[PDB]
Amino acid sequence: HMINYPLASSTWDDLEYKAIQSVLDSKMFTMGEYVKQYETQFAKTFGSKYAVMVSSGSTANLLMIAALFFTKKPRLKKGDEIIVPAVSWSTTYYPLQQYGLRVKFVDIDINTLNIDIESLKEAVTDSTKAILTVNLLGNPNNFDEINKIIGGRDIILLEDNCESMGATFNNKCAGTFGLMGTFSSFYSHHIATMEGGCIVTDDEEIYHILLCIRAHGWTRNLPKKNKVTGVKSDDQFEESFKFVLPGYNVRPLEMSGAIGIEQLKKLPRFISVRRKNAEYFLDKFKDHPYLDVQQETGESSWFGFSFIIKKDSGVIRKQLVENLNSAGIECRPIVTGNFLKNTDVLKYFDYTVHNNVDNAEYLDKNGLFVGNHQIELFDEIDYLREVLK
Amino acid sequence: GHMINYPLASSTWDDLEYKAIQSVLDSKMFTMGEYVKQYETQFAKTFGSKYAVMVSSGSTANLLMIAALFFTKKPRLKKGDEIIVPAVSWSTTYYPLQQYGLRVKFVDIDINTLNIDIESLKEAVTDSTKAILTVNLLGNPNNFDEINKIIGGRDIILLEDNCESMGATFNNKCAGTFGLMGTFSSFYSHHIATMEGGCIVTDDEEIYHILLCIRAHGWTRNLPKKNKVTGVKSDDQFEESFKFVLPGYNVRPLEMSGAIGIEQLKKLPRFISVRRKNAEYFLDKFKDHPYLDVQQETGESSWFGFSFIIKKDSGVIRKQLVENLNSAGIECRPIVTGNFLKNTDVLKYFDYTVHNNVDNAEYLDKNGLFVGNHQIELFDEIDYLREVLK
Ligand SMILES: Cc1ncc(COP(=O)(O)O)c(C(O)O)c1O
Ligand SMILES: Cc1ncc(COP(=O)(O)O)c(C(O)O)c1O
Ligand SMILES: [Mg+2]
Repeated sequence: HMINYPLASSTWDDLEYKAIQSVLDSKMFTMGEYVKQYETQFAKTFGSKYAVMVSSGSTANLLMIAALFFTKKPRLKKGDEIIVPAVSWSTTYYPLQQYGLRVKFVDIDINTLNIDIESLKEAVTDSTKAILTVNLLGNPNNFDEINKIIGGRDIILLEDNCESMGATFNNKCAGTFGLMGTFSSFYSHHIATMEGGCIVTDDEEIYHILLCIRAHGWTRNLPKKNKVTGVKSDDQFEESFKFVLPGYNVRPLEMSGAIGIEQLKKLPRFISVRRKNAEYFLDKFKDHPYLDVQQETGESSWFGFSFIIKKDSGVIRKQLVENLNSAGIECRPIVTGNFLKNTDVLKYFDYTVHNNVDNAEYLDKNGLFVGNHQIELFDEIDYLREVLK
Repeated sequence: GHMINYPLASSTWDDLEYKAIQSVLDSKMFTMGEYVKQYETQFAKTFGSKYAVMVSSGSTANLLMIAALFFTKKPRLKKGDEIIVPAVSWSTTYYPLQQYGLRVKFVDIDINTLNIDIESLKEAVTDSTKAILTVNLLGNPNNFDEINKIIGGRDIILLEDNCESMGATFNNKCAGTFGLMGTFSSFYSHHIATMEGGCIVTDDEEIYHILLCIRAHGWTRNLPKKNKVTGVKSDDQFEESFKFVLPGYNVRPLEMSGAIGIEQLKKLPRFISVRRKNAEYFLDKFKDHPYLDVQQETGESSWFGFSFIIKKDSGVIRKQLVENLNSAGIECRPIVTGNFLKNTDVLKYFDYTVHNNVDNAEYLDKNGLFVGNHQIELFDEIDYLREVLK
């Protein structure tokens, strides 16, 4: 089928192409100046003390988890219990498996698409070591409630903010609530640097650990006085060749950093347009006869538009999809649907399901999603509405 | 702004690579795609392997190489399994082993070749040994014929970290193709450079498909309809496109890297030729050095760079040589990381053992150094080097 209303689009203009050119002219392609400047603007934009740019949102999630094992007083141990929602991207879960964590799956709230608060209440026990929240499709989690659950205990809160860059809750930026928050700059995300991801944090030790684990486990990117090795020697013959933590090579490219700088400047505008489209969309689908929309928490950055076929509406997903496609509208499942359906990969995990994941299953069979862009889509929205009659 | 008479590194690019970048820009398709696929094809063809998988770095190539072994239908490796490694290599040759819960057995190197000591290897191999991860150091291949005699038909997996020896050959066979898998790096200043980049080669189809899956989200999108991981892919796109079967990563390379890579491979043969011609000259000048030993060549090395080990009982202090090189405008480095076993802090995380001792690695650690080799003639530079190292 020929597609006229696509999920994705370009966020770039001449500015980004000019930024690539500068990099080319510099003849310095390895992670450097631009990446650093990008990191600095990144932390500033979102209201976090530190930011570390990585190769992808997936590698951001990887470093996020790994980091916890390397604190002077390790924050995590093999076998520790971590709670996650049943709907998210695959790379939200893999690192948990890769680090030998015990995973506890919690159902989602069918209206918000986020972790079900009532379920979470019950799922958290004395054994819960961390909670890994995911801000789905631009919609932030209700952190106030989440915080009420933790009730001051020593439970780490983490956020995969790969789909909700720019969302806010209580006037605070999503991604900044947790000990760490991850973002993604892959093609067609709120911003795009070809490939790219970021980790934000306010913790200095964690920040130093990240700088180390991102590139070979060395000390080259650490300050003379750092929280990992304390004080770096002055003998570079020695110093430059020391390895202290079991890391990776997940450095981003300088180009991505330079592009990111341009993208960040435009973010306020992107969020604005996306939010205006959302408004229009909600108005148009307000009392839809057989489709429910996502219920907003705080100020969502509306990554895209989800629809859930109403219970006993007798509407069949398959037809809708055909219908949309035939109409030139691109569509997809809501992320990966119920992650628990992936039995082959789950064989590798040490996990458990809290209660049931009835909502996740429902969504899995009755949900779908269409794109939202940083471009006015009023016409596309009128048409979509027309098609979904 | 360096004021350097003899640099460790240099750029390998010309107008061709720049043109290649322009071409991707124009296409507006930045995510791994056609260029990466062409590159992989050319890559496999160039070294004589059936398959090639481009990754974000040589470090992630290594990672996936180890990871793939846990995912074969009949797992090739399991937690606690013993893997042998030489004591001198890059840090990322080691980490994946740790990350996968393997038991690491460090073996000393040969002080002449700088590769794993064959005699010690003989003694190091037991019935518990499940795999041997060889490293072709500084362009120099391992003697696979001897290694092959050591495995002696037992069921031990041979692997290769070929991140420094792209283009080396042994008995008419390309380094990186000897083991079940071989890794390469296209990072700045390697034989070829694509900003950042890595590759895995293999002749095993099942492994190839496992690699395609774990490189990108553990999904099925990059797998053939009929493949070794899932057998046969559904036609239902809303369904098949969002299915995750293996615990992987996102280590894809950028489409730009593949485009640049295509140009570099063309030049590769010339690069190797120039490096070998520099080496022939270097060797002639240093073969009889009074206090420095050079790398003993095995097969046809690709001479990544030039190593030096101070002769025993020479009365020459490394620190002095370095100082001398530096004032002379000659960049020098330790040999790779030197003795990896000296990194006690990081070792704490490992489940390892040392076979016998690492006396050679310790010697090299304290008495070795390296200067660069490039794809440009260095006659004058070598002459100067010899003058400085009087
Ligand atoms: C929730 C989530 N986490 C991680 C993810 C990955 O980021 P990268 O695509 O940049 O690896 C993604 C992305 O959208 O696929 C995601 O949605
Ligand atoms: C032996 C070895 N393995 C892996 C390595 C890493 O490749 P990347 O730097 O592309 O991650 C390297 C590289 O030279 O640092 C290396 O030497
Ligand atoms: Mg000359």
